[PDB]
Formats: sequence, C-alpha cells, structure tokens
Amino acid sequence: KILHRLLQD
Amino acid sequence: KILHRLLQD
Amino acid sequence: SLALSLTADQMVSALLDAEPPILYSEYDFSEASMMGLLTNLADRELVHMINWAKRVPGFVDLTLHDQVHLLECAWLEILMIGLVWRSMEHPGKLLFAPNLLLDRNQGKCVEGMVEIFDMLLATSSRFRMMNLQGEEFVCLKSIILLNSGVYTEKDHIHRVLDKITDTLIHLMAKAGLTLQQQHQRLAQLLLILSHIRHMSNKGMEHLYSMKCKNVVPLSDLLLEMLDAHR
Amino acid sequence: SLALSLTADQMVSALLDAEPPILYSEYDPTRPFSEASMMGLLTNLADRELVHMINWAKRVPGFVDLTLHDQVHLLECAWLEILMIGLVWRSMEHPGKLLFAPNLLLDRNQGKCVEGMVEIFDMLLATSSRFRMMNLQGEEFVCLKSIILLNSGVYTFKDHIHRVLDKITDTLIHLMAKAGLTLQQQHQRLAQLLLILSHIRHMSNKGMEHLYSMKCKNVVPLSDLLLEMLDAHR
Ligand SMILES: Oc1ccc(/C=C/c2cc(O)cc(O)c2)cc1
Ligand SMILES: Oc1ccc(/C=C/c2cc(O)cc(O)c2)cc1
Repeated sequence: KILHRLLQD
Repeated sequence: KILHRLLQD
Repeated sequence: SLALSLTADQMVSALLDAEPPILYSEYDFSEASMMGLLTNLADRELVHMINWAKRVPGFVDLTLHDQVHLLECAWLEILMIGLVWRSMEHPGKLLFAPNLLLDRNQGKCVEGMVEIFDMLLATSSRFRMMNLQGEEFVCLKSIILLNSGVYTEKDHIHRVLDKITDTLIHLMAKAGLTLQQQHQRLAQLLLILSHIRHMSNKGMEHLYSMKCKNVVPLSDLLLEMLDAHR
Repeated sequence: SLALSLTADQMVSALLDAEPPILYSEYDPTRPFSEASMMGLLTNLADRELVHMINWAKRVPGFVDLTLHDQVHLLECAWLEILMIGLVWRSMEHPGKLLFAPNLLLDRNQGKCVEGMVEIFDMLLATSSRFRMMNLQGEEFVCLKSIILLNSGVYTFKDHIHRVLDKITDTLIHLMAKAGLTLQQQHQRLAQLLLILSHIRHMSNKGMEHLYSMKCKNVVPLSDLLLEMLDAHR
C-alpha cells in the first residue's frame, strides 16, 4: 500500500 | 408519514 | 420550557422512567429467516422508541416537524446503542432480544452482516472496558436523539444538551471521580458516539441493499425511516 | 512515551507547529465548470493534502509510537474526516461558502454542478455555521483534528492511544480554563466540541459514498493513493 510506504519516507 | 402519526398518537 | 428546570437527579430519574420496554423476538435459520427477525424486531422497537423520545425532557417542546427530523436522523443510532448496551454482559454475543442471543459467526447467516456485527461487538467490549453505567447509558442515548440531526433562539436544544452534560458529570462526581477523571470519562463517553454514528451509516447502507435485493419484506415505517437517509 | 510527558502547553504548540499549509487548487478561471472538472479539482486537491496529512500525523504526539499497520489503519479510517474538518475550519470566516483553497471558494449553487454534491456542501456549511456559533478557536481546532486521527479507527482494532486521547482532553480543559470559562462552562463546552465529531463522521461517510460513486461512474480519474484510501472503506 502506498500509504504504508509513504508513512516510512 | 407514519412517523408523523406515531408522534401525534 | 421546563426541562431546563430539572435537577441532575431528576433528569436521571426522568430518563430512567422513560426507558422503552425490552421486547422478545418471534424466534422459535436462513438468510431470509434471520433478516426477517432482525428487521421485524427493529420495526417493533421503533414504535416504542417514539413513546420514549416523547418522554425525553425538552423533546416535546419542539415542533412536530423537528421531532420527525431528529428521530429520522437518529433512529438506527438509538437502536444500536440499545443493542450494544444489552449485549454488554454477553462478551462476543449480541442480545437483540432475551430469546435471541447471536454469537459473531451467526452474523454470517446474512451477507455483509458480520462486518456490522464486529463493530457492534467491539463497541460493546468498549462499554465493558469502561464499566459503562445504566445512568450513563440513558444520558448517551438522549444525547444522540437531540444531537445527531441538530445542525440542520434556536439555542434551546443546545441548552437541553448542556443540561444532559451536567447530568453525566453529576453522575461521575457522585461516583467519587476527581475533576480530571470526570472530564476524561466524559470525553471517552462522547467519542463513542462517533463510532455509533459510523455503525448507523454502515447499517443504513446494508439495510438499504437488503431492501433492493429483496431477501425480506420491510414494514412501511421501516421503509420511510430508511428512505429519509436515501 | 515522550508524548504522555508533555504539558498541556507543550501539547498545544506541538500541534500548532504540526499544522499543514493551505494548498492551492488547479482552478482555471478561463473555462466553465463541468461536473467532471469540479470533481477533478476537489480530488486533485485531496490527493495533495493527503501527503501533508501523512506528515502531519507523524508529528501528532504518540502517533509514530504505533506500528506501521496501526498508523495505516487510523489514517485510512480518518483521512476524509480530517480533510473535512480542515475545510470547515478554513470556511469559518466565509459564511455561506466553502474555502477549498484560497483560489477555490464555492457556494452551494456551485456545488449543484456535481450530482449529489450539494447535499454534502449543505452539511459542511452547517457545520461551519456551528464553528462560527461556538467561536471555535484554532487551539481547539487542532485538538479536535488530532482526536479524530487517534479515535476514529480505534475500535476497529489500545491503552497507549487512550492515554494520548486523555492527555488531549486535559489540553482542551486547560485551554478553556486559561480562557476564563467557568468549571461548568468547561465541561459543557468540552461536550459541545466533541459532539461535533459525530457530525464530522456522518459527513465523512456520506462523502465516502459520493466519492465512491464518482469512481464507479468514471467521472474523474483518482490517484492510486486516493483509490487506496477509498478502497479501505469498502
Ligand atoms: O440489514 C440490516 C442491518 C442491520 C440491522 C440492524 C437491526 C437491529 C434491530 C434491533 O432491534 C436493534 C438494533 O440495534 C439493530 C438490520 C438489518
Ligand atoms: O479539504 C478538502 C479537500 C477535498 C475534499 C473533497 C470532498 C469530496 C466529497 C465528495 O463527496 C466527493 C469527492 O470527490 C470529494 C474535501 C475537503
């Protein structure tokens, strides 16, 4: 999920 | 509406 | 015009006296079967809810058209917090009636139903973690009736709501809670009403998709209560 | 951890400091609106705000303390609620209008342009009138928005979340007290503020249904991120 990746960056 | 009637009754 | 006169203790007694009766299901098991029971139970409860609304201090002061709007907005919310309250003593189960206690898996008898059950079960768990009180329950439910459709000197209904907040706080002070604990518990209680609104919106959609597919006949009352949201 | 140790004032400023910026829309005044182009404008905007929201959330005390899965779930649950309370807040000083962006300020007649949109406008306008009627303060605003993030999906899961929520309750009371409200006004107002959240939840659910029917009717292309925030809800 994009959000899951977005929450890390 | 039925509800109208319930409220009055 | 006189609900603003009540004492905290009188607000509680009033709300308690106003409580609708607890009804039994017609139950003696398919998707049609179960839907009929739930909706048929719902139709009957709705009739008793109207008598109850009319005994909520401040409500009869409102025009007929405003009472209709408030009940149309809040009805499934009120139905559900009732259900959750009843099921609080039965972890993992939903007490629709005393002769209809349904575990989580029985929610899968009807399509889409288990997702709604899970939310109802989790709210019930939350009441239990909070040790929700009957006196608190009836205030919460009265708040839903007056609040859910209220945004639609027009300041009277907000005074009644304040009086009910005063009542919740009275209950807490009485229970020996500190000031900081009253406030936090009051917040905790009210945030639940956001989850109850959510469950009602989801319940409404599911009920409406059931009307279309046609698994079961809904009462006229139910259809109009439903169509106020469509 | 470090979140639960914050004073009330430290809570307030942490949240004020976290505030996302007000973003512009793609509004093109040389051409008329269509249903498709007005929806494009709103969805394009929402997509850009989401990236800010995600970074806002990470700055809300105690939020990064949670698993990645827990952050995803909360944001997936509250995102539209959060977009909507911001809108209502920006629209406070514009009675009868909604300030989507500084270059996109719409009234309900403009809302009628999109099928099914005016009903949601009307709810948002009314909530905006509620903020105005209560003289909602920005400090209170940021508290409420944080409560939505931490609360909305909290019962679709624990103790740590509740701790932060209680801490935000302390903060609201402190602000009201510091503003000279009486002990009674304080609890009364705390309740009025929180009751707002039932309405924000309602409007979110309706907007979610409406957004969904735009997607299913190919009215407008949605970003992959938006499609996923939306899918979370069905
Ligand atoms: O499709 C449906 C979805 C949800 C429901 C809920 C029914 C119901 C009936 C009650 O007596 C109390 C209650 O809290 C809920 C019924 C049908
Ligand atoms: O700040 C904000 C930014 C964007 C929006 C968008 C709302 C919205 C509501 C709908 O029913 C459909 C839709 O496609 C979008 C709301 C607030």
